[PDB]
Amino acid sequence: VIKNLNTVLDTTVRHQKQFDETLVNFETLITGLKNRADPIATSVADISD
Amino acid sequence: NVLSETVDQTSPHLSAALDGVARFSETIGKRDEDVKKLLASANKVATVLGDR
Repeated sequence: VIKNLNTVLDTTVRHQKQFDETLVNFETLITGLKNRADPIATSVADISD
Repeated sequence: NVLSETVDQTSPHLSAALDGVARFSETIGKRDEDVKKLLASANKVATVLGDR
């Protein structure tokens, strides 16, 4: 457990800046999509139909 | 007298406790550098998680 967890954690630390930025970017994207979810879902259904 | 009777009562249950504590303590004692590096990396990752 110690060995594998240390391996994964140092792997994440090597990309610490990107791992920190991606949470913010993903939250921004998901919020922007949720604020228009109903038009987006309606548009997807209309495209399929 | 209190110390004498306490040692007389807790003696039979001490060897197993000492053995188990020694084994479990050595489990982390023989991996000190690994544990410390794990704690540092976990500090970085948990700080990133908590800040976001």
